[PDB]
Amino acid sequence: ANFVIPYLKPVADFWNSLCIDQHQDSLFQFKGQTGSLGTDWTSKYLRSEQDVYNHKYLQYHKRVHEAPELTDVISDNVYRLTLFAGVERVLSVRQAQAILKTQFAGATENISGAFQTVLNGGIFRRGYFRGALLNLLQFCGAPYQSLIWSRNSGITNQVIVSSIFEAFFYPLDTVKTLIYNDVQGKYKGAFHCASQVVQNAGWSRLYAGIFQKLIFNSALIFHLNQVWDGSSQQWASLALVAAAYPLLVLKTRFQVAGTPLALATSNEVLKVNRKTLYAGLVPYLIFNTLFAYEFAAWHSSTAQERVIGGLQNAMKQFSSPAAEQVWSS
Amino acid sequence: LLLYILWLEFYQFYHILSFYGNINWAFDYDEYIWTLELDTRRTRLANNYI
Amino acid sequence: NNLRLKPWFHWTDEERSHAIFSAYEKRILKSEDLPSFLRANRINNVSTWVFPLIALPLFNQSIFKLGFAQRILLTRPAIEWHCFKIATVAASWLAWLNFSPFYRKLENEKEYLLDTLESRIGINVLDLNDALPRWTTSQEYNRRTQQLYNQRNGFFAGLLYPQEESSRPLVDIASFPKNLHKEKLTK
Amino acid sequence: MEPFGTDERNWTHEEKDIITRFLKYDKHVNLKTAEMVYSAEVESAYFGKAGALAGGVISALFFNFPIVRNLPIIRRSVIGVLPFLYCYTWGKNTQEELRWLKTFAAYQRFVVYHGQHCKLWV
Amino acid sequence: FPFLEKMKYNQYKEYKNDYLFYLDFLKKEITDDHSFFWKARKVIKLPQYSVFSFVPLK
Amino acid sequence: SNVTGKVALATLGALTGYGAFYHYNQYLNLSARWQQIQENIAKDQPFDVDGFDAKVYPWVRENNVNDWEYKLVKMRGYFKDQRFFVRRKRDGKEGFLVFAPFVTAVERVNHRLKQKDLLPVEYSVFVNLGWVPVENKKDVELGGEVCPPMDAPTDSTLFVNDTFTGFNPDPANPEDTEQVTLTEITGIVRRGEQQDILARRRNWNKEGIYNWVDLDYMGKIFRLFNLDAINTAYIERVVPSFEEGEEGLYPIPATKDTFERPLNTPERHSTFFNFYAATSALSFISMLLL
Amino acid sequence: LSLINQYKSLNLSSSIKHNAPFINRDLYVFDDLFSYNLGDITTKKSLFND
Ligand SMILES: CCCCCCCCCCCCCCCCCC(=O)OC[C@H](COP(=O)([O-])OCC(O)COP(=O)([O-])OC[C@@H](COC(=O)CCCCCCCCCCCCCCCCC)OC(=O)CCCCCCCCCCCCCCCCC)OC(=O)CCCCCCCCCCCCCCCCC
Ligand SMILES: CCCCCCCCCCCCCCCCCC(=O)OC[C@H](COP(=O)([O-])OCC(O)COP(=O)([O-])OC[C@@H](COC(=O)CCCCCCCCCCCCCCCCC)OC(=O)CCCCCCCCCCCCCCCCC)OC(=O)CCCCCCCCCCCCCCCCC
Ligand SMILES: CCCCCCCCCCCCCCCCCC(=O)OC[C@H](COP(=O)([O-])OCC(O)COP(=O)([O-])OC[C@@H](COC(=O)CCCCCCCCCCCCCCCCC)OC(=O)CCCCCCCCCCCCCCCCC)OC(=O)CCCCCCCCCCCCCCCCC
Ligand SMILES: CCCCCCCCCCCCCCCCCC(=O)OC[C@H](COP(=O)([O-])OCC[N+](C)(C)C)OC(=O)CCCCCCCCCCCCCCCCC
Repeated sequence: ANFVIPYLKPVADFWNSLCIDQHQDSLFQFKGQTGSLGTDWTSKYLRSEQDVYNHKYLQYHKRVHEAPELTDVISDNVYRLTLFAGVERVLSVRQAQAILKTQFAGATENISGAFQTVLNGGIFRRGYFRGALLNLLQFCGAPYQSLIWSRNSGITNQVIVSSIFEAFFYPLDTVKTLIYNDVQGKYKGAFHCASQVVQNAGWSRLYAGIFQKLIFNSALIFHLNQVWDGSSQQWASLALVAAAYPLLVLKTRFQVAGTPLALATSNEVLKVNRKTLYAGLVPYLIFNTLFAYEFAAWHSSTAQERVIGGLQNAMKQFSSPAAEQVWSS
Repeated sequence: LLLYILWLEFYQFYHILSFYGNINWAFDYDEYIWTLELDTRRTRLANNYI
Repeated sequence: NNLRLKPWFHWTDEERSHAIFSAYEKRILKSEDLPSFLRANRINNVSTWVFPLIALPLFNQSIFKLGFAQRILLTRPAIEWHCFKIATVAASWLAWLNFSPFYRKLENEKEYLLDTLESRIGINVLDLNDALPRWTTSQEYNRRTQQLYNQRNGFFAGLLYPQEESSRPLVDIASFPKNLHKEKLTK
Repeated sequence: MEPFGTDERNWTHEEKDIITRFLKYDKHVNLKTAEMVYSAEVESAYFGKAGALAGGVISALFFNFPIVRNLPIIRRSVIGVLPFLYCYTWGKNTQEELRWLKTFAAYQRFVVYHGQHCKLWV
Repeated sequence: FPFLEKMKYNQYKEYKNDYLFYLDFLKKEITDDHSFFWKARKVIKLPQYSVFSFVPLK
Repeated sequence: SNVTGKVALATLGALTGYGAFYHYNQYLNLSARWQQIQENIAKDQPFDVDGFDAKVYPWVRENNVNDWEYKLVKMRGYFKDQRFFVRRKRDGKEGFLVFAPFVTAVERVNHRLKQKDLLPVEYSVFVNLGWVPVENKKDVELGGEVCPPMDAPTDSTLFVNDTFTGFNPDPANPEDTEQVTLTEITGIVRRGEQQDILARRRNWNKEGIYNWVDLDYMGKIFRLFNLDAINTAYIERVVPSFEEGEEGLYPIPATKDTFERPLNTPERHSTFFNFYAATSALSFISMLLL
Repeated sequence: LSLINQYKSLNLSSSIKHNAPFINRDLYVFDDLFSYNLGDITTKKSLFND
């Protein structure tokens, strides 16, 4: 009670908060009435049962009609950045595996080989979560700034803003790719890697594949808008982004080339076997379809209408199935 | 297996012994409040014997 | 009122310090009454931790040069001489802990604070006492009071720590609903 | 107020949903029955997420367990995620069981209250 | 029995867990807080004193 | 480590420059919005919230708090005894903003009037009564007279329960349960705030310490039925400049030229932009020198 | 959530005027259509039908 419960209480409270409705618990905490009917326990549960969907709708509205919040965006994309942050590294390694040395280090040239190469270093900074902080910073930056500066904008304006911000923040992406593909731990950190790159090659080395990255980003933004809208052409957009994927793989190869971490240089990257230009296509598509970006700020009118209609349909379940049709209300 | 059967038997025994404590929420409208009330149980004697 | 028994006449030092800390954290006692008590507590701690250092040289100069001390040193092993020195130093240190003027001053300051609390909240000062956890001493309670004072008077009094001023809603207890019922359990 | 016997059809998910909604929002039900249903829902909602969280933690540990870690990703992922599936299904099953048992008790109370059982009377 | 009685201090139990209105509660009027009063068990007619003590001698 | 230092300095300078640009744009936009709001307030064209609106405020109805913010609204109703204090500084002086419930509508849902006196359903909104100094917080009286009751209507046919609000403006209603006193207020609808650790806006509910207005928590603690409408927005009462000390009336109602200002301000954004610009310029100068 | 596009009509008077089966009330004839011997009306008075 003096040495265990004080330290164990926070853990149990956090578990209960995760596993229980905070709003409902807060409503039930306050007991009594001040002079208005409807403050009893029975009414509060009835109110909370609808307040669930009401709060969902209010949060969605805030993400649309109010300035985007970094905490809200991170909460929306928690899975893609918190628990499955090593899939980004594994996909990058698979894309760059054509001109890497991993195939000679007990790894096959497939998604399983990329996973094994990533996991050989463990789960921490040298393993699965390597580059997780860099990915989180890049997401809290370029996508977040793009949302801030293109909230409630058309597809063209959103693509332009995202392209500009990606061009501005491109060096961070290159450093993150290098850290992902550094299997032997040559670089001790992002700053060390950037310093080595600048010292050896010119500052232009950090801007390799910028145009293909921007084109692939535009295609991905179009696909995201289509899937948010829910139109049947989302599959055609998925095929389009699949066709544009070689742009992404070329970008990764250019970023990873011209360094001891790769067997090929910038000139040789272009003349690589064309049969490996779709390395990691299916993994990338599956990962992006399962954990797509939930940018409610860029949702168009059709997406907002779809979400509101779904919430209203869910809300329509709070009536008695056997209600009698009465002549007088 | 003995531990599993022991847990099942204990759970059933706890349910049976808790039966006799009749606890129910009563809603007083004057204060608009739910309060716990404890009362005895009336049941056929066969259930008590078993 | 010499013949009047104060409500806390039976309280120990730990209980009195805990009551002072509880009052300060509940904001019954303002920060303007602490500094004298804090200074007295710090002086008492310094004196308690420094007494043996000043005492041992004095014992070496005067007590250990006495006839019986010289007899013990010369006629008995160095181990027994060291044991005698340690025992006498410990006895003197315990006597100081029992009858330090600084300890008396700290107790007097605590008594003044308790009198102020009694004047402010009537007989309800007894409600500020609880079953203190074992091994939590008066020094620990004084340290906690000092820490709370520093937190409230620091730069993070509204950013990382709660502000001293109270913003409790203004309601009427005789009519405002209560969280607990006298006999039954509410939902 | 429904068919009984082995040959009869067990309660369907749609039937259970309709019955619980009726007990919650119908005017012919009594306050005690409605409170029973509400208490069932509130006190059962916890397990659905508790089981999922426990399964997530156990699967995270099992993914790094001594043999799972060294096993290849093809079977390592399945072996590490099996505990999560087991815990999630356990949580959902216990939540549904508690909720449905209390809802069926409420349904029995309503049936006795309105005298809709052919062999129940005072 | 009055010493054994616990409902006398029941009003403090709520504020032992909810400090929000503890100051407002302390600002009330002290009538029988931490005190015992025994009603006159014998008839006394002394205009000099307006109240008489009937506390147990022990 | 010259290359590492140069790279770090360049990254810091770039980030600082982008932050300065963002803060400058935000400052310009906020200044324009504040000027427009000041012009709108000076126009002095308030909207009267009465009838069905009193029960369902238009901003709550249409979820248009963004459009309705900083608009003069005239309301009628009766306050509640409870008061809420939120720490805040006005004119560089420490104090507490005072909020009170204001019942804008009442509904009666009891048909057994002669058997039970069931309590009604009160739809209310929080209204900021003004600002008081910290040392004078105790001077605030529970259920104080905020504004004198509005004069009774001249029309005799208006002495009935309104179909929407349900209020009866009769000074002496023959039915005691139907008796109610109404007062008229004019204020500005304001958006509810949010937690902000950086801005020193942290609330400790258990300890009764509040630095930002939490409409949801206030509604929960005061046990108000219209929780969603309360959380939607709150009104800030505005009174014409009295130009007097008004000794005793410590809670000073807000004025059109002294109403509470939002957390995001042009001055704050300009300060942030200046700091970022100075840091970026210093980094660029250091890079050039190196 | 349930208030989304639920109250599309607010001025009940306009609908009543537009749809009720009664002669237009905007006619200026009613000002002096008839003549009556009434006076001392120092306060507003309303006419109740039937
Ligand atoms: C529950 C089931 C699903 C589980 C998913 C996993 C979940 C895991 C947990 C989540 C977290 C982890 C995330 C995933 C991690 C990675 C997992 C993994 O290992 O998987 C990879 C794994 C492969 O890894 P690998 O071993 O490295 O691959 C072998 C080689 O290394 C390959 O080397 P390569 O990459 O170099 O390959 C070269 C490339 C060759 O390059 C090409 O692409 C060739 C292109 C030729 C030219 C074509 C264009 C011609 C010109 C254009 C003409 C038309 C337009 C004209 C325009 C004119 C005007 C301009 O090959 C291909 O493109 C074909 C590859 C095989 C395709 C298999 C598709 C399976 C379909 C499944 C059934 C249907 C869908 C059902 C969905 C719903 C299920 C309920 O994938 C599989 O084998 C199957 C995985 C499961 C399939 C799921 C289906 C997709 C679901 C999501 C997307 C939505 C549906 C899309 C289809 C329907 C659209 C309508
Ligand atoms: C939760 C409550 C609070 C929430 C707050 C909101 C959350 C979001 C906040 C985001 C913002 C935070 C504030 C900013 C921080 C900035 C820090 C910083 O300085 O880092 C920078 C970073 C630091 O470098 P470094 O430290 O030397 O090396 C980085 C390491 O590799 C490290 O990277 P790594 O990926 O290798 O790391 C491996 C990873 C392995 O471990 C993991 O990944 C485990 C976590 C997995 C995900 C979460 C799972 C669930 C939760 C588990 C929690 C476990 C405990 C975590 C404890 C963390 C520490 C307290 O973690 C580690 O092992 C860390 C190693 C420890 C030393 C370094 C990190 C220090 C601590 C930072 C903690 C920040 C945490 C924030 C998020 C927290 C979320 C809970 O440097 C760069 O990124 C340099 C980029 C240079 C690019 C090239 C530039 C060239 C010039 C171009 C200029 C631009 C263009 C110019 C104009 C041109 C013309 C247009
Ligand atoms: C409510 C919370 C409650 C928490 C309770 C915590 C209780 C701790 C008890 C510690 C004392 C008992 C430990 C017994 C271990 C087993 C003894 C044995 O027979 O093994 C012999 C074994 C050698 O076996 P052998 O057959 O002679 O030779 C095998 C060969 O060498 C070849 O090797 P191998 O391939 O056979 O390797 C076998 C290895 C393979 O198995 C594994 O890979 C183990 C996977 C499960 C790990 C479970 C971790 C503990 C549970 C979770 C803790 C809370 C996490 C919360 C996260 C929140 C995120 C938001 O399995 C083990 O031996 C088991 C332990 C291995 C540990 C590996 C390194 C773990 C790093 C991550 C944790 C520490 C990070 C510190 C970061 C810096 C400070 C902040 O040697 C060991 O590995 C013994 C290690 C003993 C020291 C362990 C220290 C752990 C400290 C944990 C502190 C609490 C967490 C703090 C987190 C702070 C950040 C959030
Ligand atoms: C995660 C993958 C790794 C492999 C895991 C393999 C299983 C590990 C099991 C560890 C031992 C568990 C012993 C539990 C004893 C106490 C049970 C109890 O009291 O019940 C509480 C709880 C049940 O609580 P309950 O009250 O909800 O019970 C529900 C009761 N019924 C089902 C009737 C509705 O136990 C369980 O959840 C399940 C217990 C099953 C016990 C089975 C024992 C006999 C079979 C032994 C099989 C041996 C397999 C060997 C390995 C094979 C590997 C391929």
